[PDB]
Amino acid sequence: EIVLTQSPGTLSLSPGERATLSCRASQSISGYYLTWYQQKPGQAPRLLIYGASSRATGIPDRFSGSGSGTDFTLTISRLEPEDFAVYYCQQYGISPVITFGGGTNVEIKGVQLVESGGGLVQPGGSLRLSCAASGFTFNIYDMHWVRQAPGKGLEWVSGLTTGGDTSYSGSVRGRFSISRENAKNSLYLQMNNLRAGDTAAYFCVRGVREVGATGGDPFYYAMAVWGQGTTVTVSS
Amino acid sequence: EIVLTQSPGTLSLSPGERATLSCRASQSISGYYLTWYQQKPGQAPRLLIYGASSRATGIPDRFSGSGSGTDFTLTISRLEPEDFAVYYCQQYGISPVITFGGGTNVEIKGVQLVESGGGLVQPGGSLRLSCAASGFTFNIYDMHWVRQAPGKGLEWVSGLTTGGDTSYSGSVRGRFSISRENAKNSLYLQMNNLRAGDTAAYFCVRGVREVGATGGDPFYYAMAVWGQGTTVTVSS
Amino acid sequence: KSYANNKEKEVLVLWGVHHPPNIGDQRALYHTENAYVSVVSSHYSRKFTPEIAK
Amino acid sequence: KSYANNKEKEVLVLWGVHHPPNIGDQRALYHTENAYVSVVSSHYSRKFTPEIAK
Repeated sequence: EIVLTQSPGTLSLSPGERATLSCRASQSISGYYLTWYQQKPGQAPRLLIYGASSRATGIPDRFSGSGSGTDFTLTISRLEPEDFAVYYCQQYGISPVITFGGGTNVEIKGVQLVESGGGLVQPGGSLRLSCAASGFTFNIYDMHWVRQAPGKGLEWVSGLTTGGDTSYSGSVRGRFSISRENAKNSLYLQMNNLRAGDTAAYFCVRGVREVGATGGDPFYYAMAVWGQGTTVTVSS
Repeated sequence: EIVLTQSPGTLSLSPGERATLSCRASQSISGYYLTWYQQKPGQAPRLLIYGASSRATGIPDRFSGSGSGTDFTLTISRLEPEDFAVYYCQQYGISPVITFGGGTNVEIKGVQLVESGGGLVQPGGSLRLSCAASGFTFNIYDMHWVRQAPGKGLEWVSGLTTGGDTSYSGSVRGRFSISRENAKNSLYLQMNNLRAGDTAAYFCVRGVREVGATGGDPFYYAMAVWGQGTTVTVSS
Repeated sequence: KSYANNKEKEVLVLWGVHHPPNIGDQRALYHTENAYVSVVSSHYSRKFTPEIAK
Repeated sequence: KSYANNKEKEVLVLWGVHHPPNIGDQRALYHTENAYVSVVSSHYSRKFTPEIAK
């Protein structure tokens, strides 16, 4: 899937101000295809906007976007110091590959998952992570493992639909391997042949309602919810 | 069927001008009931407008009409020397009788049929014409034989639906006789007791899609297409 | 429109429901894209609402 | 879409008609509250116009 380009990766602005942010790609890419996040450093990400117009749950009205085709855009009606944060641009490839913008810092001038096993290995080594679920049906949703270097653009390591169509990146594939358990309400990621590119903080992510189930859950083609992530490192 | 009256049978006007022409009848006669033609002398007629508003295929936008009931009207938005022509007013009687206006000359100031047998006979004599078809299904359409004296009002000699309901004029009936062949893709008109009223140029005409067939042909209650016609004469 | 028997014998009745192959007929003839017929009796009754099916 | 036989043997065909349990699926997926399907043959033909039924 396509390379994106955010605009700008950081900005510095005053209270009582709008903020226009443009995430645009190589190709023209159809518009209920992106979603938009924030994150405070130390906090996990939070969901804001989807499909270039429409708005998530538990919300004000101020963040609002537009654009189509090659150039998608999220704009902001008012700026506040509680928004001091990095905002992201995450899109579902038709090649079933999430792709990521490189984060956009707003500087303001004057239910759950749980991860398991983050830490150190030797480079060229081998280690596993797990995640585990709480208070939902891990049956339904298409899951994603994700990475992030500190104060860097994200990268999408892997994800899998609940019927087995895997998707990795061509670089990361083969060195990682996943496996899912719905009767367990838990997930696994066995990993080998690990170098400094893997020195980063990872996240387990619940995505997409596949087609059909009972619930008061609708779906988007956004994420459902994140986890808190954990650090992983090679060293010697 | 009713006597019509065009308004005017000739006119002389300048370029970059409208032209209002009113064809009105004895009775009030319901409005998807007329169609409107042109003709260059030497050329066969061409189809322009139908039902007092709506427009034919292969067209500009300039000729446009209105009116209803007793008084039907075709108007013109712009005049041009390529329009130098006689325009006609042809209506399908509920008594299944086409009736004709007397032609209206615009003077500008500074697939196919084929006829067969036109020519001379002696008056009080006897002669036949044929027509023949090319590149369609002579099955479907209701056909019409038509006449025209030179620089005169037309007259509708005869026509026949594909299920056998004939229609002639009360003067012309009995002296003419028609017969149709769809397996042949051809038409016949045997004619007897011929006087100088028949000294005129005639036309074979394909009209109306009856109800039902496959095709990319719609229908109007206008003509479909004309033929090139041919001269017929009595003399001694 | 309607009818009931005066002949006092039994009756056998037929009718049809038009499906054009193209719309230009439908607008030209009948001037509604909507179809709704209701053929009605005491015992039997039924309605008909077709479209164009090529 | 359509098909007719070239194999010259007889054929057996199956299909389905979706009834969501909630509307947010219906608007999200298909973007019409209107349902209208028409599965058509010469002998057999039938249409389908459902809603949500919880």
